[PDB]
Amino acid sequence: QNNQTYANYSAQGQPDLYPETLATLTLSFPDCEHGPLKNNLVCDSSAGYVERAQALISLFTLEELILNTQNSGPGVPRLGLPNYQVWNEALHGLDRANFATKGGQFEWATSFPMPILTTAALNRTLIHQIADIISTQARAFSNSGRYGLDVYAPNVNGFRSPLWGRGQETPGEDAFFLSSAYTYEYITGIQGGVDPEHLKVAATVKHFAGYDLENWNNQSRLGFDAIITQQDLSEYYTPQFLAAARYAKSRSLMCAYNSVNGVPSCANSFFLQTLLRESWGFPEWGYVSSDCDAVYNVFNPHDYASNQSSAAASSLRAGTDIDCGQTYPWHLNESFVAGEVSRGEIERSVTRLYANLVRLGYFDKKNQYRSLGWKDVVKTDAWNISYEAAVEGIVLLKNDGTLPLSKKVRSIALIGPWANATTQMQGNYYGPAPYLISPLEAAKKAGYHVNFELGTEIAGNSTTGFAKAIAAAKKSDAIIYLGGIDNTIEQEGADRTDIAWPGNQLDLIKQLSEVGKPLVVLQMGGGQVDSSSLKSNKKVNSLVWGGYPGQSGGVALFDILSGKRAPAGRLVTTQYPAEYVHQFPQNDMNLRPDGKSNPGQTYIWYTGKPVYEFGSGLFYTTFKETLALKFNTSSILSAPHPGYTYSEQIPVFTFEANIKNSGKTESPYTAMLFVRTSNAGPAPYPNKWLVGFDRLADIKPGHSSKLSIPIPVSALARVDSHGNRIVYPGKYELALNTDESVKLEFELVGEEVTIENWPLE
Ligand SMILES: *[C@@H]1O[C@H](CO)[C@@H](O[C@@H]2O[C@H](CO)[C@@H](O[C@@H]3O[C@H](CO[C@H]4O[C@H](CO)[C@@H](O)[C@H](O[C@H]5O[C@H](CO)[C@@H](O)[C@H](O)[C@@H]5O)[C@@H]4O)[C@@H](O)[C@H](O[C@H]4O[C@H](CO)[C@@H](O)[C@H](O)[C@@H]4O[C@H]4O[C@H](CO)[C@@H](O)[C@H](O)[C@@H]4O)[C@@H]3O)[C@H](O)[C@H]2NC(C)=O)[C@H](O)[C@H]1NC(C)=O
Ligand SMILES: *[C@@H]1O[C@H](CO)[C@@H](O[C@@H]2O[C@H](CO)[C@@H](O[C@@H]3O[C@H](CO)[C@@H](O)[C@H](O[C@H]4O[C@H](CO)[C@@H](O)[C@H](O)[C@@H]4O[C@H]4O[C@H](CO)[C@@H](O)[C@H](O)[C@@H]4O)[C@@H]3O)[C@H](O)[C@H]2NC(C)=O)[C@H](O)[C@H]1NC(C)=O
Ligand SMILES: *[C@@H]1O[C@H](CO)[C@@H](O[C@@H]2O[C@H](CO)[C@@H](O)[C@H](O)[C@H]2NC(C)=O)[C@H](O)[C@H]1NC(C)=O
Ligand SMILES: *[C@@H]1O[C@H](CO)[C@@H](O[C@@H]2O[C@H](CO)[C@@H](O)[C@H](O)[C@H]2NC(C)=O)[C@H](O)[C@H]1NC(C)=O
Ligand SMILES: *[C@@H]1O[C@H](CO)[C@@H](O)[C@H](O)[C@H]1NC(C)=O
Ligand SMILES: *[C@@H]1O[C@H](CO)[C@@H](O)[C@H](O)[C@H]1NC(C)=O
Ligand SMILES: *[C@@H]1O[C@H](CO)[C@@H](O)[C@H](O)[C@H]1NC(C)=O
Ligand SMILES: *[C@@H]1O[C@H](CO)[C@@H](O)[C@H](O)[C@H]1NC(C)=O
Ligand SMILES: [Zn+2]
Ligand SMILES: [Zn+2]
Ligand SMILES: [Zn+2]
Ligand SMILES: [Zn+2]
Ligand SMILES: [Zn+2]
Ligand SMILES: [Zn+2]
Ligand SMILES: [Zn+2]
Ligand SMILES: [Zn+2]
Ligand SMILES: [Zn+2]
Ligand SMILES: [Zn+2]
Repeated sequence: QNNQTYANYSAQGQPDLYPETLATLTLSFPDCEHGPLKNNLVCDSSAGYVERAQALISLFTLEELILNTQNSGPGVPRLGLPNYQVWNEALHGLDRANFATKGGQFEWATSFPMPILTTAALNRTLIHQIADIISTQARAFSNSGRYGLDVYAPNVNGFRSPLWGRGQETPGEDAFFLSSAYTYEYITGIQGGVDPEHLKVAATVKHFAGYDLENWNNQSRLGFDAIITQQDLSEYYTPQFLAAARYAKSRSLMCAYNSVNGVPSCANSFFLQTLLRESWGFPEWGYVSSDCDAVYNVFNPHDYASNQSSAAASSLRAGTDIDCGQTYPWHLNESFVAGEVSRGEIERSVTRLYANLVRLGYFDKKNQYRSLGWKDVVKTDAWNISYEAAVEGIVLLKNDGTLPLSKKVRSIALIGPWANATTQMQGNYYGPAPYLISPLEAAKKAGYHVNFELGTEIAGNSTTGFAKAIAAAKKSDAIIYLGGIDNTIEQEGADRTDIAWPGNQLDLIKQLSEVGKPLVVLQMGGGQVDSSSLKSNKKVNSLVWGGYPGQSGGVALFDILSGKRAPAGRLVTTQYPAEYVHQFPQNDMNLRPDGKSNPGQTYIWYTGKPVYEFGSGLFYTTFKETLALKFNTSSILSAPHPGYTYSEQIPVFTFEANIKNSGKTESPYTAMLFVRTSNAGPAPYPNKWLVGFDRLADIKPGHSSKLSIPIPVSALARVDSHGNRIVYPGKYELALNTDESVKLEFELVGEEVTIENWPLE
């Protein structure tokens, strides 16, 4: 929009936003005791939140309403109503806050691992706690004028194509179960429960819907025209948004840049009204924000509206309330003149925003969250949940016993482009951290003598650094190589063009494997890279996926490597062979194989051979898993369901297994539980799909713990060609983990039961 020369938004991965959209405002609170609003109902803390917002909006001029439909809302100075910023980031810690540059207070916020790594922990309680800490820190900043009260998080699109520049931001490739679980825990942590009266921070689940590429084949996200079947929309592209609106009761949602089936998401009433509000029960006074600036893109480049004013009117009437951008505040005035919008329509959207702000305590100085301050940031940071999340999520992919490092390992050759990682560890959407502990610093802190060499860049073809790296390996007891990908490889606005290791890293690794020393390789980054040559090289003793491990990443990594902590992470995406992305267009949105070039996408449908499967992870001990059936689903749905708000949450039954530590090392345990059928519902039948996961506390040698994974009705439903969610009679089989240590067949009997009627059109 703010391009100085010709810009082709069909190709260009980044928008040209106005400085107004991008501005860092100084925030404050209305003075409800003494300011111009003191006798208006909005300042009456005993009045209802809607009535309060309505009384406030009645005081605005039309121009003031229109100007306050943008993310950088100017407020209304004459009313003592401050500017308020809707655009705040919280993906894995606060970002876009007005951070102080000196003086101690507000110089930083906790930098958690990227969500891709946190999710690998398979710990729901962990995700909820991170979100609770993020929202506490958000409130502390808000109370000093340095951050807003709603956040553009979580990013929950499925990580479908493995080259997506932003898959690092997500809970992985399993949109239905794993992503939806993250969605619920995160949103309830941000908001302070399930739609509490006193909202803590408003979540903004994103990006709705069909967005999962930046610019593959030079087709920018900004003008991307996704073609998606109703079945896939229901089954893969939206179930996490159902979970956000229905279960978590997200107060906000962000519509995506792309069109789906010809209609830009922010101008898509089928999405924003029919699905979101009518089908999934998104709060009546919840509000939708556009992406920055998806409303502009309705016009340029989608050409769904012929100008900015018509783009603004179309979006507003479709159900987009707030524009992250300048299209609303600078062109809805023309819409009103042209008769395309009413003042009622504009008032509804601003009232929606302000109704949330009332719920958030924006007008109530005695609100329970208005007293959190800098010491709350300091205290919650000191809990070290960022460290805990990385330690829990790190994934052991290959091991022969080299890990954990024996006490006979005194010196290490620490080599590679991640070896001294600081800012690399933070991924993207990060603010300043209290500290950044590199693997190098942590290795020295752990007692090892460290021979450190860069070896090679992430993406070089210079071999300049190889000789010193090999020399160091020769001098040391063990070799720890840290490399892989980072945000120079995968980022917003620019997808990867391949899913191989970048540069000449694999060459250096191969040469290190020929020195005759123990070799541990750490593959870092959010997307996966093809480690087939490492899997197959006997001289690569260990392989760890370490993601983006946050502020304490170095210590998390080395605590695992030294065995101070024992790993239990499992992969949350498939590690595909490199050729996969060349086999078929990555913007084919169809999940299922098509008997042509599309081999099936994600672990659910892929017909090829992953290098490492979704769900892969090893332990420092061995576990002996043992089991500890006909179900009529119409009957199961006939019973009361105390403890469950929605009937589709009721367990059909609970899978129970005994998990015995049959090895010598105390270790936590993780499990993914998958189900298969070859006769229930429509063909083709998937490989399998995830229906449950859990993580169990440390199990000592010789000890056992019960794994209990309920199998909810919703998890057994399949999706028909119309998008309806139906539980079908037939034969099913559960399998515990990628190693399928336990299997359990069961039958569903009786009639088909409808769980969701997918609305037409
Ligand atoms: C799935 O994820 C969840 C959620 O993240 C994991 O559970 C978390 O586990 C972490 C790490 O073990 C716990 O962190 C520790 O929390 C301490 C504070 O908790 C206590 O107070 C709070 C606030 O009132 C209570 O809520 C807690 O009670 C609840 O939780 C406990 C379990 O923790 C249950 O038993 C209860 O029933 C409650 O449900 C507790 O009472 C916090 O002090 C501690 O931080 C110190 O320790 C770490 C590591 O040692 C240091 O890095 C850090 O700097 C702190 O050290 C300071 O203090 C020590 C004093 O001991 C000094 O020696 C130091 O010098 C320094 O000053 C740590 O953050 C977390 O509480 C817990 N969360 C929840 C919600 O339960 C699960 O384990 C995980 N599950 C699996 C299977 O993996
Ligand atoms: C559990 O929580 C506690 C409480 O927060 C954590 O304890 C804090 O740990 C941090 C990090 O170790 C520590 O911060 C250091 O304080 C030192 C002394 O004041 C500083 O010298 C040091 O600064 C260096 O590191 C920064 C990056 O982190 C750099 O930006 C800075 O420029 C300094 O870097 C120099 O040194 C490094 C390595 O020595 C070198 O690579 C550079 O070249 C450069 O020369 C840190 O700020 C806090 O003091 C701790 N706070 C308290 C109260 O103890 C603890 O880490 C958590 N535990 C886990 C496992 O996460
Ligand atoms: C609709 O509103 C926009 C924004 O207020 C108006 O654009 C401004 O016009 C004023 C007065 O001519 C200029 O001085 C400003 O520079 C413009 N601001 C921006 C950001 O462009 C626009 O004139 C209004 N359109 C109509 C038809 O009323
Ligand atoms: C590892 O990385 C850190 C952070 O990039 C480097 O620390 C910097 O070191 C120089 C002096 O050598 C200081 O002037 C900077 O202020 C440091 N930056 C920070 C953020 O602390 C460090 O030099 C690197 N170490 C190696 C061996 O490459
Ligand atoms: C910005 O790009 C658009 C095409 O997307 C073009 O029509 C417009 O003139 C450009 N603006 C400037 C100042 O070059
Ligand atoms: C703009 O980008 C699209 C997508 O890459 C491309 O097909 C088209 O040819 C480009 N148009 C111009 C005028 O360069
Ligand atoms: C996309 O465009 C870029 C920049 O012009 C170019 O370097 C690249 O070759 C193009 N990619 C494809 C697949 O056409
Ligand atoms: C399943 O349950 C329903 C309602 O409880 C019952 O009417 C029906 O006969 C049952 N079907 C079978 C096959 O048991
Ligand atoms: Zn007074
Ligand atoms: Zn006052
Ligand atoms: Zn909670
Ligand atoms: Zn409708
Ligand atoms: Zn389009
Ligand atoms: Zn089009
Ligand atoms: Zn205009
Ligand atoms: Zn940022
Ligand atoms: Zn123990
Ligand atoms: Zn015991």
